[PDB]
Amino acid sequence: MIQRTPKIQVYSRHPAENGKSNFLNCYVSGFHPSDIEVDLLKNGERIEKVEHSDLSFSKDWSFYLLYYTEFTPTEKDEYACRVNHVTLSQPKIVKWDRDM
Amino acid sequence: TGVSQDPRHKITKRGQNVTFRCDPISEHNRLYWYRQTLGQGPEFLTYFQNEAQLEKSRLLSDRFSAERPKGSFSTLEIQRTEQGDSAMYLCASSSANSGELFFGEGSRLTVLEDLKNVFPPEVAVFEPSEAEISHTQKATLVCLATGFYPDHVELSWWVNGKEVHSGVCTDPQPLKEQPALNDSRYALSSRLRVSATFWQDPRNHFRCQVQFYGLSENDEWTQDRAKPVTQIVSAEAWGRAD
Amino acid sequence: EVEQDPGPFNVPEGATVAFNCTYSNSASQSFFWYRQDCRLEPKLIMSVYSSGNEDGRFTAQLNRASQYISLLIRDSKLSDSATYLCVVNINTDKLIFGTGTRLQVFPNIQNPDPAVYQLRDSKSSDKSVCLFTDFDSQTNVSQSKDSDVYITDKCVLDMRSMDFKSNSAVAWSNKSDFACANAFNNSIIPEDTFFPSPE
Amino acid sequence: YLQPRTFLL
Amino acid sequence: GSHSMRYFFTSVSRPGRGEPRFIAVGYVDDTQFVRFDSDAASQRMEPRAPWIEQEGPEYWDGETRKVKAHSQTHRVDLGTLRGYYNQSEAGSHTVQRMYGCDVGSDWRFLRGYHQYAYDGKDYIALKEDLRSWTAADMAAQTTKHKWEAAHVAEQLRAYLEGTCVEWLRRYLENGKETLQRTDAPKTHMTHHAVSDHEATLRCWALSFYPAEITLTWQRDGEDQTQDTELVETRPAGDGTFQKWAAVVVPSGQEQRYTCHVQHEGLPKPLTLRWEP
Repeated sequence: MIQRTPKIQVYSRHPAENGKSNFLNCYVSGFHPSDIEVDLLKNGERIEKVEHSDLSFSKDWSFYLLYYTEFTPTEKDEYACRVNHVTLSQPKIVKWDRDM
Repeated sequence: TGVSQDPRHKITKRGQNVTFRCDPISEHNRLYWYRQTLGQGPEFLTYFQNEAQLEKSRLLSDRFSAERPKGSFSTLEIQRTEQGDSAMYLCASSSANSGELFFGEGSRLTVLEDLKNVFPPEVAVFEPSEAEISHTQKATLVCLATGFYPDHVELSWWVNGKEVHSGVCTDPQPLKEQPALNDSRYALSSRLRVSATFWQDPRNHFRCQVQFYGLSENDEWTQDRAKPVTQIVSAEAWGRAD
Repeated sequence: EVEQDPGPFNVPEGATVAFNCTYSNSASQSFFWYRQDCRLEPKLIMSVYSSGNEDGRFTAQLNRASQYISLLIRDSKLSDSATYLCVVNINTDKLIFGTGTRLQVFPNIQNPDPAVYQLRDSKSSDKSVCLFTDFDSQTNVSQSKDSDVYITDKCVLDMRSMDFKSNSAVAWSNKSDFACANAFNNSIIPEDTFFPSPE
Repeated sequence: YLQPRTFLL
Repeated sequence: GSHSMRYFFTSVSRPGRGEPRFIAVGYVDDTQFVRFDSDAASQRMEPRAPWIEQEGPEYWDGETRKVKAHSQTHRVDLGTLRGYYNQSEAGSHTVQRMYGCDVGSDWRFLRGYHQYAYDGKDYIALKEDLRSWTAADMAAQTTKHKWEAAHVAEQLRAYLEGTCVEWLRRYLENGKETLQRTDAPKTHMTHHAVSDHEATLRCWALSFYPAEITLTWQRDGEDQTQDTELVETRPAGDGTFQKWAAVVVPSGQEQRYTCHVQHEGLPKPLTLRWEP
């Protein structure tokens, strides 16, 4: 076989202004096999209403999904992406960092 | 090697169900059911790939159904048969990578309102004319299968118990006796032409042989004359120097 | 719709015959010539690709632009006699036959010897039959059945051993009465047709 | 518009 | 100016009599417009653009028949590759298939694609010339034979050169402002820093279409790969795409470093600088 570990980016659709409606994006890419679990987190709990693109791949034969949700970013709240794959000893939690 | 269908002919009474079997070439994944009525080209019915039945046509009613339970042999099944169903039912195995169809010899279904009309052939051989021999030094035997229904028979020439085609002609299609009549039985002529020297060997044996395709064992019949079953009707003729 | 020349092609041997076929959808990607003997199944002649497919006497091309495929039989042979069937896929994998183009190849009778002989049945003259033979291909045969007189059209007969080919037609009557030099009176007989002094 | 013909490996 | 139709196919085997996962998605350029998914409970080709929704029950019934044909073909392809490699009943394996056309500024151009991958490696692929195959291993060499002997190559072209282009063209027309727009990158820079004698510079680019884009980074007019943290171009999910390019610099040396934003929908390349 070939196995490849997910590459995650967590980010906002528009530039994030506190208390203004945006879309929180988690874009996993370059993984193989295609079986992958992606949770969107608010303060370490699970966000329930989350939607994903249909599985596709690149020019290379490695997959990419975009998990995304309605969210309203605040100073206080913490938003993360938790990706699980057969290539990970443990699930991988990537924090959102607007300031970048 | 090729595709193989059973039965080759079936006569059925209007409103009886029939079931055509097909055993294709193993290696070809796809299997096609077509249907031909005399004069038109083959109409698509349905195609499989392995056990899966991907497509079937508008033309295939409720009554018609076809399985291919494993990747292998398929059956067509026509229910409550009507006269309009009467056609050659062609089975073809097919490459998926090319689109090559490899046909069996088909199943002829003739559907009739009753079986009374089904008659086997009378077969007559007619010896050459001395006129023909005194002109040509060639001798034409004529063979005459008359008054059979329905129109599908197979006529062959057997010289000394060996079928030969060299110097034979058979009518491409049989011949309505009463062109005006719907019930009209059909008639067929054939010709074997040989050297007058060959006809003038008395130790030379000619048989004209007509395979009729009629009714089966399990076909229903309580009529005074003989049961008109699938039979070989032959006619015999010997050489003569006079 | 796969469309191809409706009209039957009756030609003599040596002749060159060309079949035309066209398909409606540009979608089709698979193109075929099948050949079918009268009372038998269809057989593959030829898969049709753009490069000039050159068999023996057979050559076919494909014009995707004008969605048109053709067939050219070079030296017509008696054995080329069959319905030639154009086939393409339609929207899916599924394969769809045109209605077919019938071909009959006549033989070329170089020394025609038109004749009408009478023959008698091996069993006790059950009937009486007449054989019209050795005539020229162009001669057409019609029949009157208002006495109950049945007639069979042209039928070619090739003595492979001796290279002799001969047309022939049969006629007969059920009733005691006959008319053996009056059977093909309804057809256009060759001027020098031989009705020999009866035996 | 998908390819009308499919092929096996 | 160039465009593309492309369908992407993903078949995954599921050990022990389970029917495999099958996902099909159709892209025009960088914009998904159809999907099939064995999992989902429609079992039809579903529209995923709003401009392909106008197509009538004919087209949809049409695509559905083909995608159901494609699905069953890949269920079989799986069984076949399991055979070729002598792999076992108990593993899940993955066939990926991409085919489609490219057109030019012309719309009457050609580059044709039709390739496969088994379990993440390439398997067989139609070369540029469209008459020849490239076969990874022996197992693929088996398929190369079958597909030469069957004239598969020449059959493809009739679609790749023909109906592919025709329908690509047909889609670019109806797509209108969606498919033929060239949304420009809104660009800026940052200075977050976690050191005293170091500093981080990020060359942002948001809200641009199509996806393709070039974020060079030059020290005094000489490109620099070293320290240049570049992320995959990512979708903003609204239809546009995002890409940033970072470079770590020493403190008081950020007056030297300049960005370079090339994009299709720009009049000329946009040279950039940090601003107090």
